Amino acid sequence: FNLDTEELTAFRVDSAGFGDSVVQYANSWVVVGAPQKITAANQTGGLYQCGYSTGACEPIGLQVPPEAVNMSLGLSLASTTSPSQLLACGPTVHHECGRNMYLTGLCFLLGPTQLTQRLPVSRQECPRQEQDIVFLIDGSGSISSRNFATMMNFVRAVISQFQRPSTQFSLMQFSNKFQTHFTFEEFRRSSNPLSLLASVHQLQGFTYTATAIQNVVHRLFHASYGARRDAAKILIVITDGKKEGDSLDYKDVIPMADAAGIIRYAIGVGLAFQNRNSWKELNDIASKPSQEHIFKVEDFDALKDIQNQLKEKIFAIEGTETTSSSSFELEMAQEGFSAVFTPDGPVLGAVGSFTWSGGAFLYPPNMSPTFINMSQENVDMRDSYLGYSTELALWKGVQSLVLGAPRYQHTGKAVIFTQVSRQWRMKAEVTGTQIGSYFGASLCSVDVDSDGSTDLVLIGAPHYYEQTRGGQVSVCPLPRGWRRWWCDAVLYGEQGHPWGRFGAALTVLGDVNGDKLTDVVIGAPGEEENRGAVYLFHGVLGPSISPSHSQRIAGSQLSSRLQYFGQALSGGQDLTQDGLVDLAVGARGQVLLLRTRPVLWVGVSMQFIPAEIPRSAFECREQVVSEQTLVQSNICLYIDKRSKNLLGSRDLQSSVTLDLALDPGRLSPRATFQETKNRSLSRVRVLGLKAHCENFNLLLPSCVEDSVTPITLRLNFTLVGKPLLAFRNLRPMLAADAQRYFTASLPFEKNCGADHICQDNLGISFSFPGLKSLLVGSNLELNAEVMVWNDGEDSYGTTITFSHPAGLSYRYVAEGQKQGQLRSLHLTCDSAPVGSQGTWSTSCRINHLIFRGGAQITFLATFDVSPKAVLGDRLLLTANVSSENNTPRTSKTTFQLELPVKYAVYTVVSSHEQFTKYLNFSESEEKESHVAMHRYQVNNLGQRDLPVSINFWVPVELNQEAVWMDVEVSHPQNPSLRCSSEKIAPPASDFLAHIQKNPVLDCSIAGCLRFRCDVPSFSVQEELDFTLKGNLSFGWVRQILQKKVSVVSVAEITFDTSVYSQLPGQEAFMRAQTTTVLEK
Amino acid sequence: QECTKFKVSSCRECIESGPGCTWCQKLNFTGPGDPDSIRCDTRPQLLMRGCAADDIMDPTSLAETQEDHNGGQKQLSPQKVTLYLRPGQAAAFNVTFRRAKGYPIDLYYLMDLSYSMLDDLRNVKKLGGDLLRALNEITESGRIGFGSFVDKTVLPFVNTHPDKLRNPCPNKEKECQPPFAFRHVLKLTNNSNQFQTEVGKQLISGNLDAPEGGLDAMMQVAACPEEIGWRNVTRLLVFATDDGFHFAGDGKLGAILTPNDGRCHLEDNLYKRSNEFDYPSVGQLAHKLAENNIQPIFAVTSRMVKTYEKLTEIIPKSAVGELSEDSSNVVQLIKNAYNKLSSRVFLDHNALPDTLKVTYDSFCSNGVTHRNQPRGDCDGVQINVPITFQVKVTATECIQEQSFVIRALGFTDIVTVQVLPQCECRCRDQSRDRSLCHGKGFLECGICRCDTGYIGKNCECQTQGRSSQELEGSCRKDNNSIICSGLGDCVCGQCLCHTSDVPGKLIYGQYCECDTINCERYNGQVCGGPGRGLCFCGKCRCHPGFEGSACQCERTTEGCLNPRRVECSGRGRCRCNVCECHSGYQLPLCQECPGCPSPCGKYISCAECLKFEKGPFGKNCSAACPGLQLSNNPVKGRTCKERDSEGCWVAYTLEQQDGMDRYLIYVDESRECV
Ligand SMILES: *[C@@H]1O[C@H](CO)[C@@H](O[C@@H]2O[C@H](CO)[C@@H](O[C@@H]3O[C@H](CO[C@H]4O[C@H](CO[C@H]5O[C@H](CO)[C@@H](O)[C@H](O)[C@@H]5O[C@H]5O[C@H](CO)[C@@H](O)[C@H](O)[C@@H]5O)[C@@H](O)[C@H](O[C@H]5O[C@H](CO)[C@@H](O)[C@H](O)[C@@H]5O)[C@@H]4O)[C@@H](O)[C@H](O[C@H]4O[C@H](CO)[C@@H](O)[C@H](O)[C@@H]4O[C@H]4O[C@H](CO[C@H]5O[C@H](CO)[C@@H](O)[C@H](O)[C@@H]5O)[C@@H](O)[C@H](O)[C@@H]4O)[C@@H]3O)[C@H](O)[C@H]2NC(C)=O)[C@H](O)[C@H]1NC(C)=O
Ligand SMILES: *[C@@H]1O[C@H](CO)[C@@H](O[C@@H]2O[C@H](CO)[C@@H](O[C@@H]3O[C@H](CO[C@H]4O[C@H](CO[C@H]5O[C@H](CO)[C@@H](O)[C@H](O)[C@@H]5O)[C@@H](O)[C@H](O)[C@@H]4O)[C@@H](O)[C@H](O)[C@@H]3O)[C@H](O)[C@H]2NC(C)=O)[C@H](O)[C@H]1NC(C)=O
Ligand SMILES: *[C@@H]1O[C@H](CO)[C@@H](O[C@@H]2O[C@H](CO)[C@@H](O[C@@H]3O[C@H](CO)[C@@H](O)[C@H](O)[C@@H]3O)[C@H](O)[C@H]2NC(C)=O)[C@H](O)[C@H]1NC(C)=O
Ligand SMILES: *[C@@H]1O[C@H](CO)[C@@H](O)[C@H](O)[C@H]1NC(C)=O
Ligand SMILES: *[C@@H]1O[C@H](CO)[C@@H](O)[C@H](O)[C@H]1NC(C)=O
Ligand SMILES: *[C@@H]1O[C@H](CO)[C@@H](O)[C@H](O)[C@H]1NC(C)=O
Ligand SMILES: *[C@@H]1O[C@H](CO)[C@@H](O)[C@H](O)[C@H]1NC(C)=O
Ligand SMILES: *[C@@H]1O[C@H](CO)[C@@H](O)[C@H](O)[C@H]1NC(C)=O
Ligand SMILES: [Ca+2]
Ligand SMILES: [Ca+2]
Ligand SMILES: [Ca+2]
Ligand SMILES: [Ca+2]
Ligand SMILES: [Mg+2]
Repeated sequence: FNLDTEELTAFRVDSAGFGDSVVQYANSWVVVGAPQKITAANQTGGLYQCGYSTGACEPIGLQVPPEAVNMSLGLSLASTTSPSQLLACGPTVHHECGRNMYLTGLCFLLGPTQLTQRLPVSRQECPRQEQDIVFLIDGSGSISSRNFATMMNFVRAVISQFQRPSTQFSLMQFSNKFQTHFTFEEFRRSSNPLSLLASVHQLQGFTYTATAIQNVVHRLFHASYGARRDAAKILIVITDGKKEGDSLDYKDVIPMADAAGIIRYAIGVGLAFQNRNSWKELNDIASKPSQEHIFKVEDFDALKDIQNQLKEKIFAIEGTETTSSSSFELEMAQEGFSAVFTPDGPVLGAVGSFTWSGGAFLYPPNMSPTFINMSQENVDMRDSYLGYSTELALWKGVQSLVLGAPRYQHTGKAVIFTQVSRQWRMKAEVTGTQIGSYFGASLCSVDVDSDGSTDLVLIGAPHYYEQTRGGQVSVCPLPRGWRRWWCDAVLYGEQGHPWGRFGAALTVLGDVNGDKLTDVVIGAPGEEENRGAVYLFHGVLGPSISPSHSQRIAGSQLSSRLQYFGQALSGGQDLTQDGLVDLAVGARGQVLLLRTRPVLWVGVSMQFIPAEIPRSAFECREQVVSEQTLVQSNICLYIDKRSKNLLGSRDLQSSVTLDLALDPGRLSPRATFQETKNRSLSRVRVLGLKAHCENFNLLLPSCVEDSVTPITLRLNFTLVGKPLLAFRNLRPMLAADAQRYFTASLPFEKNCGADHICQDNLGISFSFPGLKSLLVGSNLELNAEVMVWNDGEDSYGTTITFSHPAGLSYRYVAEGQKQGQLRSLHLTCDSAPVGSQGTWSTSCRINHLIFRGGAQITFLATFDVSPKAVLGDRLLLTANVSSENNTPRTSKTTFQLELPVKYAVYTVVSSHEQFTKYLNFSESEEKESHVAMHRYQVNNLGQRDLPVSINFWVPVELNQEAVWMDVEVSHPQNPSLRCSSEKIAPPASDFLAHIQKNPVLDCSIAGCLRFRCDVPSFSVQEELDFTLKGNLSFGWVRQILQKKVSVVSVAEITFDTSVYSQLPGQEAFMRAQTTTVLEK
Repeated sequence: QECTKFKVSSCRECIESGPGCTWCQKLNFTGPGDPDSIRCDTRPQLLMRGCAADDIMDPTSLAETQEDHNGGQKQLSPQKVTLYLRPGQAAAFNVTFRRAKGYPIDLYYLMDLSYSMLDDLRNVKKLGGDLLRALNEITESGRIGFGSFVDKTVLPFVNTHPDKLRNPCPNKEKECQPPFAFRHVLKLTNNSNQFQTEVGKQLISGNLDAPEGGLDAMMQVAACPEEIGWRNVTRLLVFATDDGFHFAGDGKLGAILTPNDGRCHLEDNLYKRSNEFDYPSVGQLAHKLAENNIQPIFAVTSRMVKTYEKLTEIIPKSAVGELSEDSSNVVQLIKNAYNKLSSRVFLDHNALPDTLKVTYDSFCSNGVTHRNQPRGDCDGVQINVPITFQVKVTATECIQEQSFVIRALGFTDIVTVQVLPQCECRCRDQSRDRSLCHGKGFLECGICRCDTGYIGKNCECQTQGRSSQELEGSCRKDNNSIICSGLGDCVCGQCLCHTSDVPGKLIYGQYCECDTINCERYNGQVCGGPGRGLCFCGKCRCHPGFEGSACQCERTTEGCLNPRRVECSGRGRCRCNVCECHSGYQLPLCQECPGCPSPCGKYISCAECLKFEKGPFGKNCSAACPGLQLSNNPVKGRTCKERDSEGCWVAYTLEQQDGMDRYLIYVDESRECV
């Protein structure tokens, strides 16, 4: 609520795209991208460096490399703090590979203590394509040697167009024999390959075309002859006539050429190929489609005409086996599309990589970059954009990357990766819901309590469609442990804006009001015809975020010239150097700084001298208003408990205006102020840290109609400390969720009788109906049934107060629908921290009613128990009862009740999949024993670092025969070698019959080994892996006279059940089971 | 039935206290010790107390059906409904829909013209005869238009190097044209010769980024009746492709952030500005096609159908069908489109302001018992078959007069509905009897209404004056209560509750016993805040769409339901847009129990049952594996691998869907033995 829309700074700069992206840099500058600015010939992208003191912006003088062409820099921005670093990107770097154009990505990495780096260091080299091409030469005698020479010069003609080393050739001549004139290996090594074409002479002879082809496929395209492993394989056959005398059919040989993946081109020379049958033979020589692969040549003259276009045809190379698809890799990743620093090093977003599946690059400190993405196993990730959005999640130590995929199956998805061993893997994933919702468009990690660890991540979807409002943000708790990631809460914008783009931009503004909880900003630049608006949200206690905004600043409210306000957000830094965080917001043509205002927390102390109005004063003496009685009100104001953001000057002095009001909102003001004739008094006083306390004198008349309703004094107050000494600082303000109206009661003494003394006697006593043990986090409400009774005076303003520790406090409950003899009663309560170390007092007035001196009343009081309430192992709460007439005596009515306290945990253990199920043997080798392994998997899913003890049961001896043998517990990772073993004699039973029905061997019949491995501190989210290993003997099976026996071990998690109790229901999950099968 | 008093100083304020609150006007019904509030109660209570029935004012909500003249059709009625709507009292009227009359029809074909569509292009070039032949079996004189799409022409969507921009199709060919977003092939017309003249005429083209920029097309389609023209009559579109589609947020890849204008910026019948605007959002066109009343048909490859299937819930007026790589059934497809497109009847409404709510019953003529859903929706409704949409209108406030339209989706028929508030009941006035209230006020339906300085059942007293002790035996609830309960300086046997000038603090009641604050709190607000509900005398009365002791929850269950539309898988149940998932099944929708003993080992027999037809469950199969369906294709779930009846490692994927012990299996046809 404290974002200041009055005293802002606005940087409007007419460079194309100025403000489409912006980040806070180095606690000094707001750095603005302008992706479409024309800085030079065919160069786009402009960067600006604005400062608050100046109020104007300067362009950043980068030496920008020519190899990258219209990157459009500024489109992507990022910044960090460890030392100050700016990372700028234009990920539309145009890159020409002759005929084709690509978008590689180039980022700059700047710093005030360093010189500018460039990521990736290498400029992206063109793909190239390794091709291996064999010419097959008909050398038969039907070809004139003047024609043969024309054809061979056509061969050098063609080879001259194929630049090696991407292209290699090999040559064979054929007829009635076959002549390898050079291998691929030889073509590569020569400094003038063409010289080998010269050293060749015609064979003459018959025509064995098919044999020559079979000869090529199994020889020239083998790696022994220099053929390259992964290379496009092409065979060019040139001939002047049919195969004739060929002992092999094309039908016989062709399959190996296709089986290996070799393109078959046919060049037929002469009118011998004009007719039906010769066309069909060319078809068998060439590959289908036969038009693409056959070319009819008139003499040996037209040969040179097709040359260039046959060139063109072979250059048109592509995979054809799976419908000539458009399957890519790292050509158009647009690396650096989404940028996000980490402690390991920068991370750049790969989007179009691997046919727009995506990923991202980590750049460790001055060493080999690594590429995060899902494996090629996950087919469905094509065309997703995984890496469009990238953000860092950080728990106590290990880093994690979240990446957003606008298009995952047209809906959206975001995926958490972490590091298994040294290798990145998917930790967990979560999807969008509405198709075209564009889930994953935005990413922001939120540390709600500022413990240094990301508590949850916000995920945008700014074109989400509902009839009235456009966008949303998913509030997703971090899973920890390899478990399903889920999302808790959906946010929305002020509706009436179906395409407002809510969830476009995000940013953590930090702690803004002083409450130790995090506040975040959300962009909706499409609202109000794309005028734009910004939302401010507060982080709830615990891991979640408020279902409602606490401030919505539409740029339309800010200015008549604002479009796309909130397109970009970067919050978190003291750019103005005035002590508080600032918010940087981009809009179409300008970037704005918004400031938080200080949020002061005022303490209010109210008391009267004396406690009550004695009849001595209230009584009449026949003269109206004679000898008015003097009573003092003493109020203290202090400003404390939430200084937090501030200290010293400005935290101190702050002037405040006071308004006192005697008997307010009533017709008959029964007191007045001595300082001024009137029920009301106002004055201007000075607060600093320790309170300001003041006596105010009340004149109450002699004759006063109402001596029952206590006289009430109320406190309206407002800050008027306009000139505070430092920073020319903003208007300090008061928490708008806090209260500004405060009351105090001046009761009267009451006539219990003209000849009666008045002693009030009240007693109180409460219980907790139905309650068994108390479990923090399972039991969230505490239901107190308070009985209170009157054995004395009639009680006016009956007031019950409770003593309870900070972790719980009273929640008003309503009951209704005729039900019960129960608490239908109206009343008023107040909780307030009191004392030295951690307790509170909740104080409750029965109003409307006079608690009569012989009746009792029982009523209900419910206390919300924080699931993270720190109570100790015992909870004690107390109860005081009194009237408005203030307990004039000694022994206290206090009733108190103290309980044992248990805390919730969530522990699970499971059978692992890597177990030797079904061992075997058969008739013969019973003496043989075989290595058997069972494995169990345990995980602390709860909230508390509790110690545990892991227990295992393993059949070792059945009726004297070894079953398992030499079992040990292997605990590899975190090898606290403590395990303990105890042999256990088995429940004496009729084991033939017992195994007969349900042939399973477990500890019910088997002498067992029990393993106890004590975990001294099974901290949350920790995983442990335990394995049971030992040779399973076969010899005992004959004892039981069955063929199909199985063998089972059990695991059970134990802990101190007096201190901790596992969450209800989900309690079976700490006892698990794994089975191996024996078969004769 | 039910009446809780808010401040009751007149007939109107009695009415604003709720639907069941009625007001007795009988003079001196007020007992000398029974003050004015008692006149506001349920009608049975006022009658039991002796109030004449004709003196009980009870404005009731009603609907007035003013049907629009004569001539035309008997398809949608009534055409004008005027509402006299009382807060909290539902005004329900009945809408009859009986489409029988056929109407003309315009069909506009949208052609993916990429390298993958040549086998479709040659075929559809020659079909214009069959198309008119099939249309005119049902409608009279159908019409045919044509446009085509590839993608945005800038990198990264199609290659922009001059040689490739020249021949974008594979180098293997000419007979291709430079890449384009949306080209316009002239107008819908009455000639399949004209169809041939211009449709056979133009060339196929090509793309780089696999998804199709066809949403730029449909936005330009719905924006250029000046350049295309549609008849108001049925307006159909056929989106046809082998590929997927681009949408909003993708244009950032080409450094073009500005979202779609929606304005025809057309030059020479081609989308020229397309590289300067992002793709429209999915909902952006669901809305724009609804504005101009267009039903898209999705003529896509079998491998895109599931994703186009999902587009019928964002735009209800659309149809989805699978068809061949040939386009060899686009006739049968469009026959099926119209058949089940016209089999749906949808009834929705204009933008209701927050003050109002409209809900629907929907009686399907084929026996579907259905009531209480915020959508008029029935299926399979034939020809000339009347169905029923009961329109229930309920308002919160004493609203301003206001008009809105309820419309059938797919048509330009309009039912104009007008809303009048029913707040001020009818009474006499200050011209009748200025003697009672002593000339310091006037009279309305019984009780005197007093001037600003006067009070009392007959305005006799004045605000600057006394009280009375024996009257203060009535000016308090009972012997053991406080006079006015505190919070009131008592006058003349009635209480005058105090002023607390703080937000939303009123003290009210016959004895100032109630307030607008001291109710249950949700989020950090009184009754969850003013949006979610209101606070009256210790209890929350929640607004439409909310319920709970503090308006804690939303009436909506859509939050507990999965895409299959079942609450909390089949493993939990629904409480406030939240599932409570039994055992280890996890949030949100209770699908997955990432922790349960994975059930592979007990489905050995079942897997080899169903693929390999062997194992112990031969002849036993179906009954012995009842929760399991077998899938032709790989499934998503749990990897299993284990030894069958003979010792072969059968590998299969086991995917639990909605229910207890209910699965899909993909079995690898390969065994693995030794
Ligand atoms: C997330 O990111 C990951 C990783 O970044 C992506 O996963 C990767 O996908 C890429 C897909 O393109 C893969 O790149 C291809 O790699 C081929 C060779 O792969 C590389 O690795 C070689 C060895 O790796 C395997 O083996 C090691 C052990 O040695 C093992 O540790 C690995 O895990 C890996 O294991 C494989 O096998 C197992 C089981 O078999 C399987 O589970 C795995 O998934 C793996 O498949 C290594 O030797 C290579 O290095 C050299 O070789 C290159 C050859 O071109 C050379 O250029 C390099 O300079 C280097 O010297 C290589 O690093 C490679 O063949 C592919 O090449 C095709 O595509 C390129 C373009 O990328 C084209 O230009 C080529 O022309 C070629 O296409 C042509 O040929 C094919 C057919 O290939 C011939 O063989 C047939 C017989 O098999 C013949 O009949 C036929 O006629 C052909 O002659 C045609 O189909 C084409 O149409 C065309 O004609 C390509 O570069 C990469 O390996 C893989 N990574 C891993 C770990 O698997 C994910 O995709 C990404 N996520 C998403 C969602 O996208
Ligand atoms: C990187 O950033 C640079 C910034 O400088 C970009 O440079 C701009 O690039 C564009 C091209 O993408 C230039 O576009 C221009 O084309 C304008 C009109 O286009 C129309 O005219 C063409 C004309 O060609 C035919 O007609 C003439 C008639 O004289 C004949 O000579 C020709 O042979 C053709 O028959 C048509 O072909 C076309 O279809 C359109 O109708 C024109 O106004 C411009 O002068 C220029 O030609 C733009 O001007 C460039 N600006 C600058 C300052 O360089 C560059 O594009 C970016 N990178 C990439 C890869 O594009
Ligand atoms: C139980 O209820 C009783 C009755 O209201 C509470 O007693 C009150 O306790 C407060 C302190 O919380 C006393 O205020 C004190 O005033 C003296 C005046 O000199 C001052 O020196 C102290 O520092 C303190 O401010 C108050 O006088 C006292 N009133 C009565 C009638 O006993 C009691 O506090 C409740 N229980 C607990 C645990 O506080
Ligand atoms: C620079 O821009 C011109 C167009 O003005 C373009 O022809 C040229 O290819 C661009 N860059 C290079 C490296 O040639
Ligand atoms: C012994 O175990 C092997 C696997 O290691 C299994 O294939 C075989 O079936 C077992 N023996 C017999 C006789 O089945
Ligand atoms: C234990 O088992 C392993 C492998 O199963 C085998 O090599 C070894 O000989 C066995 N030892 C005994 C004592 O049975
Ligand atoms: C048809 O509807 C259009 C709006 O798309 C409108 O311009 C036209 O007036 C309507 N037809 C007639 C005959 O008025
Ligand atoms: C068929 O299944 C039943 C239990 O479902 C089992 O008792 C019976 O043995 C099975 N039959 C065969 C031939 O395996
Ligand atoms: Ca935290
Ligand atoms: Ca805060
Ligand atoms: Ca600042
Ligand atoms: Ca096709
Ligand atoms: Mg020859």
